[PDB]
Order: sequence, then C-alpha cells, then structure tokens
Amino acid sequence: SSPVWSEPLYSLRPEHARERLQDDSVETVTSIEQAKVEEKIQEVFSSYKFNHLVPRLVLQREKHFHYLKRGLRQLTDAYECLDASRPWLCYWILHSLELLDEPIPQIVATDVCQFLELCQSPEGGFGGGPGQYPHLAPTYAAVNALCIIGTEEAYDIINREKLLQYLYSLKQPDGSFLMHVGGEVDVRSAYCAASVASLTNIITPDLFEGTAEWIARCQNWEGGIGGVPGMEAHGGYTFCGLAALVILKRERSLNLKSLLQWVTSRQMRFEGGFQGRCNKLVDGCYSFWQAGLLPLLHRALHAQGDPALSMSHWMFHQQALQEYILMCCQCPAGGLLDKPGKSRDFYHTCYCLSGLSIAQHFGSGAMLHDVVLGVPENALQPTHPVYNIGPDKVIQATTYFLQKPVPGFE
Amino acid sequence: FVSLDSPSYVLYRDRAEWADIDPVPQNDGPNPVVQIIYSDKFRDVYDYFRAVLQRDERSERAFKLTRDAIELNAANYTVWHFRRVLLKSLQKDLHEEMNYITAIIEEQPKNYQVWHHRRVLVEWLRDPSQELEFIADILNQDAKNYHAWQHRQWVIQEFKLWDNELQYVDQLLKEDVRNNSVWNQRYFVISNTTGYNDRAVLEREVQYTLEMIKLVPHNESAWNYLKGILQDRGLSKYPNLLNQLLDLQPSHSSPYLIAFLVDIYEDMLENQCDNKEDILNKALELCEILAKEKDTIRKEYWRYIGRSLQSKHST
Ligand SMILES: Cc1ccccc1S(=O)(=O)N(CCN(Cc1cncn1C)c1ccc(C#N)cc1)CC1CCN(C(=O)OC(C)(C)C)CC1
Ligand SMILES: OC[C@H]1O[C@@](CO)(O[C@H]2O[C@H](CO)[C@@H](O)[C@H](O)[C@H]2O)[C@@H](O)[C@@H]1O
Ligand SMILES: [Zn+2]
Repeated sequence: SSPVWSEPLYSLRPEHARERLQDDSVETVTSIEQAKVEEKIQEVFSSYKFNHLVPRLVLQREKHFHYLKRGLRQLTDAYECLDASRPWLCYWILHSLELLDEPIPQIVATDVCQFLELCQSPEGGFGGGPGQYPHLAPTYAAVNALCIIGTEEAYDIINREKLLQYLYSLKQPDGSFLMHVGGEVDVRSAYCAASVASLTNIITPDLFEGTAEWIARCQNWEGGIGGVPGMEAHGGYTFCGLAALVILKRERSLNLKSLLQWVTSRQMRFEGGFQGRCNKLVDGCYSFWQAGLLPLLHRALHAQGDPALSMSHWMFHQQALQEYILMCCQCPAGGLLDKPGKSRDFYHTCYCLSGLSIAQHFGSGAMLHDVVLGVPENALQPTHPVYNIGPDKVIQATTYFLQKPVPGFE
Repeated sequence: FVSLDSPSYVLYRDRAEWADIDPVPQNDGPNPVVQIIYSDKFRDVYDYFRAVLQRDERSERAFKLTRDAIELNAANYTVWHFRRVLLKSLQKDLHEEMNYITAIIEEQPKNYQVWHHRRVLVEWLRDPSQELEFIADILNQDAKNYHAWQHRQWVIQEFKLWDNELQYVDQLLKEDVRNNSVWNQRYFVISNTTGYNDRAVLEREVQYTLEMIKLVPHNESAWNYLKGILQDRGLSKYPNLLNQLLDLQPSHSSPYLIAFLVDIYEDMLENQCDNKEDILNKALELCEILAKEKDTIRKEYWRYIGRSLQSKHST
C-alpha cells in the first residue's frame, strides 16, 4: 500500500486515458462539445498528480460554510431571478449546512421559520415568497427546510389541513398532479406531493389513486423516466418518479432492470460524474439526481429478495464520482458547481454535496460501509435518498407528524 | 407601450395614471432571510403588482404591468397566472398574445412558465398552425431543448399532426445522429403511428439502426434504440441479431456491443435456451471483461449482473 499522505486515484490511472471519447471520425455538435469538456477535465485531473505523489483530496468545508452562511441572510439584485424561489434558497442552504455538519444558530432557525410562515398560502402550500400563490416546488422546499430545522416551532408552521386540501386541488383524474393551480403537469409534481404528504402524515387512500400507474407510463424505451409519457429519459424526472414510487411502495410498477441499466449508463467513463440524459454533458448536480437512484434501486431490489445485491457498495463507481466532485466541482471561493468554468450557485452547492454524501455512505439492513475519499474530514453527514434531508430529520419529522390525525379523515 | 430598458421608461410610482392606487410593499418580516436587495426598478414594479393582485384589479393597466413584471422575473408563476386571468377577463386578442409569447420564449427558451403559457393559448385557440415551425426554430438553436420537445409531442398528439414528423426526425438525425432527443422522438412517432408490431416496420427500424451503428459505432443512442425496440418481446427472440453482432465483435469490440451481447445472453438464459451452461459461461466471461477492462466505470453493475446470472441459472 501507500503512505497515508498519498492516495492513488482512479481518474489518474494510466489506463484512464483509454476512456476518452472515440468519435469514430464523425464529428457532430454532440461529440465536439463532449470532447471540449474532456479536454478541460483532463487538465484538471492532471493538476492533482505530481508523478507518484498524489496528495489527498480536500473538501473545502470552511470556504463552503462561509458562502452558505452569507447567502442565508442576504443576496444582491443578481438573485432577482430567484424571487419566486426563496424557499428553495432556504432549503439548498440549510441542507448544505446540514451535510457539512455546521450548526444552525437558534436565532437563524427561528428567522427561517418566520419567513417560511410568510410564504405559506391561506389556501394551503407555500409560494416562492410572501404573498405569492402556492406551488408544489416551493412547498416541497419549505417542508424540507422546516424538517431540517426540526423544532416543534418549525413543524407546527405547517397548516396540514390546508396542505391536504391544496394537494387535492391539484390532483388530476389520470393520477398526475398540476405543479400549481392552472399550471403544468409533469412527474415533479407527483414527487413533491408524495414527499410533503408522507412527511406530514396527510396521505389518504384516494390522494394518490392512479399516481403510480401514471408514473410508470413515464418510464420510456431507454429505461429511465421522462417528464410526461412519451418524453426522453432524464435523471431529474427519473429521481422524481422512482422516489415517489418508493414513498407509495409501488416501485414494482416499473421495469427495474431497464431503469438500473439506464442509470448506471449515465455515469461518464472519463469524467466520473453523471450526465442527465444520454449523449449530454456531465453536470455536478446529477451527482444527486442520478446517483441517488442507486440507493433507491438497492432498497427496491432488496425488498424483492434479490440474492445478488452487494452488501457493501452502491451499483455505481463511488470513488469516481467523489473524484469528479472534489477535483472538478469546487469553487475555490467556496460553493460548488456544474463543471469547471461554470459559476457557483446554491443549487449546485446543495446537490454536489448531496451526491458526495451518497457516494461516501452505503447502508443496507445492519450493514454500513463508508468510502471517504481524501482526508477523513471530507466525510459528510448522511442524506436520505428519498427526501434528501438527513435520515435523522426524516425519522424525527415522521414520528412527530404520525402523532397527528390525517386532517378530516380516519 | 414602454419597455423596462427604454430611455423613456418611468417608474410606476411616478406615473400619473397609477396615482390612485397605493403600492403594496413585500413584508419579509422583522428579521429577513434570503433577502434579495432588489433594484429600484424591480421593487417598484413588484410593489404595484402586489397592489393590483391584492385588489384583484382586472384592468388594462394591470395587464400591461404584468409584461414588465415578467421581464423582471419570468419565473414568477404568480404573475403568469394573473396575466392569464386578465387575458380572459379583458377578452384580449389571443393571436397578439401568441406573438408576445413567441418573442418571450425565443429570449428565455428554458423556462417552464413560458412554455406552459403557450400551451394554454394554443388550447384556448384550438389553433396549432404555428407550432411545428416555431418549435423547429427553437430546436434549430438548441436541438436538445427538453421543453421544446415536450411541447412538440403535446401538439402532435393533441392535434394529430403525425404526417411529417418522421421526415423531421430523419433530418435532425442527419444533422447529429448522437442527438438522443431525436431518437426518442423517433420512438414516439413510430409507436403512435404504425407501431412496432408490424414486422416490416420493425425490420426497417432494425436495419436503419444497424446502419447508424456501423457509421458511428461508439454512438450510445443508436445502441440504446436498438435495445429499446427489441427488449419487450425479448432480445433472445431475434436469433439472427446475435450472429450478426458476434461477427462484428472481433473488429468492433466496443463496450456497447459487448454489453448488448450480455443482454442477449441474459434473455436467452431466461427462456430455456439450448446449451445453457455454454451461454452462462460466455455471459460471465463478458461480465468480467466489462468489469475489469472495457467498462470499468460500471464494475459494480457488471459484477452484480454476473452474480445475478449465477443466482438464476447455475443449476
Ligand atoms: C434538475 C431537474 C430535475 C427535475 C426536473 C427539472 C430539473 S431542471 O430542469 O434541470 N431544473 C434545474 C434548473 N437549473 C439549471 C441547471 C442546473 N444544472 C445545469 N443547469 C443549466 C438551475 C436551477 C437553479 C439554479 C440556481 N441557483 C441554477 C440552475 C429544475 C429545478 C427546479 C426546482 N427543482 C425541483 O423542484 O426539484 C424537485 C422537483 C425534485 C422537487 C430542482 C430542479
Ligand atoms: O424501459 C422499458 C420498460 O418501460 C415500460 C413502462 O414501465 O414501458 C415503456 O417502454 C416501452 C418500450 O420498451 C414503451 O412501449 C412504453 O410506452 C413505455 O412506457 C415497460 O413496459 C418496459 O418494459
Ligand atoms: Zn446542474
């Protein structure tokens, strides 16, 4: 083996060069763009190698922390484009802090609760800011943020009776949900609805009638899931679809074989990160949307008695994903990003870190097996692959709300 | 009337025709979080938007105001919803609104709200006549725009505009045969028109795909489509395909071809093939080659497949 101060990396093996794109001497826009990314990424990988000396990789926790802490209070007018997404900013930042094991001061926690209360609509659900109409996306974010805070004050913000009525007001006869009143339908809504309804204990027998079948119709010939039936398989919508089915305990509605083969194919042989769709570019946020499918698939297959499942690893290259995130997705100023050359944002900070945590931590039954690449301080807190908040927060919230009745229903 | 960037733009708080309504400030609370320090122009428009929203004022002035609010944040779905309430309430010319949404989408083609708004207009008008050409223009700028493809699928299905789509698919595959969105559209068109049960159609599709693979053998999309159109009947139901792939192996032993062979072997074993021990041995050998040499990024998957094969077919 090696001294503790050098750690060989998969992306730096000499044979790794064989993984560069083969364009068959037929150039199209797709291959040209892919080759450009690979060239940049090779330059990055090489910068971490000094012949046989390969220093341990470092997650720049303190830089990320300072960037997050600042964003939680105040933002310049450059963030006007997120004025209808403020609960997202709360969730992305709080979840990142949670992953980094950075405490949330009580005063900050109370202030977040107060703000999310202002975003809650009288009709149920939460909007993108105070006085905005409710929408399933900020509803999901707000509920998750409140669960990360996890105080009785936070839990009780949620108007559960109106929330359930709001979900009903979005439910379509074909099993699908609108994202908001008079809004668009795609598989995001099924996941948002299932996530908030299960956390807050407001699921009725009829709420999700037909929903599992509708999601299954979104799985396509590629094996992944599109936004609506007919559409191209996409890692974000696939995460939504499978996670919703896990909550509904209807994973078997899908062809799990074709799904598994599709998602594992989305890990890039050269970059080590994931792409969102076949023949598109690597992107740090798919470290979560794609890689998070593997723990979901593991649980699903394990529930079916699959005798071949690993007891130690997810079915993707955990080390390679960590290498891509740590070497390519960190902004030296703090924050994380899509790929080298892109600018940081809180969304990529959230999902790059979430994906890193999935890659570091395997658990199934009584078996736990960690693979933390780099210095030991790189270890993040675990994340729940369905909800993407800490598993401790999921248990605490679900336990709290299970003590309350389903609103107006027995 | 006047745009936000125009030299003669005036803040709503300064407009005489708005003097009768008081602006409504956003209350972020006494101790704000994720607080955006808005520009004066942004806050001014949104203070007046909150005012008209609160009063439910269905007016021409409110309608024009939504256009500015949208320019400032086109992801504000509340503004879009209100604009639609006004379109109906004021009986606005929907063809003019179509010209508007056309321009907006060109500017912001990755935004959910703008596409949804367009769909609502087309639904209200029951007029799909501009859609295929408009979408094709958007796709000419980004051939993989997910919103554009989704809207295209909706329009074709809702208004039954199938007649020319395979020709459109063929044109785009000529431009970039690696465009997975276009392979997906190919499946969409065929499954919804002739279907793949017509054995003549399936043969045409298998031939076409094999030709594309020959031209660009490391293009994953064509390989995935080949599997996609055969998998439900079962890869082992196509005995000639195995032979053909086996012939290409020595000269084109890509991970895509080798993976496809394993997929065939998996299905064969599932269907009581002849020479099961032999087929199992060959499949395990390929899984090892994939895991160790040809597709090492997926070592865990290929090891799983090898164990899965043994759990199902060892005897
Ligand atoms: C990933 C995804 C998953 C499912 C459906 C759509 C998408 S996405 O189209 O790529 N898009 C991300 C838009 N994106 C663009 C993007 C992300 N990666 C590359 N790009 C160009 C952003 C978003 C915020 C910020 C910030 N800050 C920067 C870029 C949408 C986001 C919208 C808000 N989200 C969301 O509601 O997620 C649920 C549905 C799982 C609850 C997270 C995804
Ligand atoms: O990935 C294939 C798998 O998906 C399902 C739905 O769960 O069907 C999808 O793919 C079919 C092509 O294989 C399409 O005909 C169908 O429309 C689509 O939903 C399963 O039936 C199939 O095994
Ligand atoms: Zn991204």
